Amino acid sequence: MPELAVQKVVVHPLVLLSVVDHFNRIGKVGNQKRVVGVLLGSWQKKVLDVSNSFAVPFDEDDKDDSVWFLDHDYLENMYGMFKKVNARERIVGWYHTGPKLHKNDIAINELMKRYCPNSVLVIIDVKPKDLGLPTEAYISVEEVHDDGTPTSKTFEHVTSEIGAEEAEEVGVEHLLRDIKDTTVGTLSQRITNQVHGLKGLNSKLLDIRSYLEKVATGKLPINHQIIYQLQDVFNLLPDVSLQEFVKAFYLKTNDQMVVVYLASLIRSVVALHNLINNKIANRDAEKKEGQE
Amino acid sequence: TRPANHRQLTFEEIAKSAKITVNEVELLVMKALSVGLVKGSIDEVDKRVHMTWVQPRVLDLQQIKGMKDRLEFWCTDVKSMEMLVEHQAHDILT
Amino acid sequence: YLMEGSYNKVFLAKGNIPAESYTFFIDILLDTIRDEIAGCIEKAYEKILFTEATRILFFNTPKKMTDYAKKRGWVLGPNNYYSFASQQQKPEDTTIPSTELAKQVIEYARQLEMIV
Repeated sequence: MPELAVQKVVVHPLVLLSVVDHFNRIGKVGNQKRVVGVLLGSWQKKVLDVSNSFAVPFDEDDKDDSVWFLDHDYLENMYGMFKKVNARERIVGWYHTGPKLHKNDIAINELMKRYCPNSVLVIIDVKPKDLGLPTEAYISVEEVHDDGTPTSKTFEHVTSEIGAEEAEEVGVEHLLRDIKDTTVGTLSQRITNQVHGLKGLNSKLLDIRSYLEKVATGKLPINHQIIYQLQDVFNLLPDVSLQEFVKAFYLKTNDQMVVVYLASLIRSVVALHNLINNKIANRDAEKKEGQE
Repeated sequence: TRPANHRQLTFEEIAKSAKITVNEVELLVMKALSVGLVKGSIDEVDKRVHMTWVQPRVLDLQQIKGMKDRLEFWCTDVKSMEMLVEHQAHDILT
Repeated sequence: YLMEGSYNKVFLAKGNIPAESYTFFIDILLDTIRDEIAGCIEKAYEKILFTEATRILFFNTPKKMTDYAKKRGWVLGPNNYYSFASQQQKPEDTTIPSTELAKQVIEYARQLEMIV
């Protein structure tokens, strides 16, 4: 929002498991379907800490977009059922099992808003495939446009991630002793971050390339806004200050080595002293290996 | 028009298309640097202007088709570099 | 003289006459000598007069020196003018390093992570 009352939406693992369990509750022949629940959580700043969620009977036509049903009475019963068990559990939004956005969503956003303003969507996936997080958070804002078109309820993206508690931490810990990820030490861990990062940039850019190629040919009406922003992108690329930048970057590297040199050197001396310690312990073990 | 590192314009190059001598052009750039249509700097002594950022404005279907291949071109740079540190680095480290 | 370019080596190719068989064969070398000399002079100067170039490459005539000022590609103004090919375009790009130095960094990491 323009309001600094929303920004970091942080979903705890048991929610993720909860929507992925809900997606198989319905999952009979009603699968292949958007399923919706309400997000319970707490928050007090630029966060929306999500903690609990429970499916709400939900149906939706598979060719229409004004034929959606959501048992809000069920909500006004359960919401109290869970309040009676934990205070401090308002309704901070509602989740929608992807795979991506539907025109219908905004409609839902106003039958959930009759409880809590600021409600957010949290698109969670039922299929691991993305390499970034399977948790995108949107808000229902509205704006005015330079083209002069009537105000709209759009959806605006806010950064997202998942966090944890000690409880959560420990349960997850326990569940990933099969797929060990701790054998990997620091240095390599961060090299992984820097290759896996390119694995992101690559596919994001790829998606923009498919879009531009989509309007140029195989027509799809142009939306001037996208192309606008897409110009700022190519002005921001680091280029025009080429020579000077070169002469500086080289220098800062030079420093970087100076300190690496020192590091590796001390490391060597210390390890070698370790070796002297082994040799002397071996001589004095050889005086014992004799004797009687 | 100038797309690249080449983003400097010379006073005597602006004046000819703006139809005014080189004593107005100074102020003229300053109104642009004010409203925001331009961000950058005047290098008055050597008669240069530094055009660092210029507001967007609508394009047509023929300019987009060039941007597509300009962006593609960048994509394969990324691909190849990722492929550079999957070999070697990823191989051993993890 | 050959290995460390010193000239006066064309002059001593007719002064090594104490054994005549030397002066018969050594003539061959004199076509490489001219080449190395012009190889350095292509970088060492930028304006000399024409008759001096005739005195340096050990020619007697102007005609020969026209042909050899045509193979290297120089112009024939009042003084024989050069073209800058010593460091025509500098190595002002560490974008060319870029990939290579990143390989190296990765390599260090391998030695600090391997199981030894």
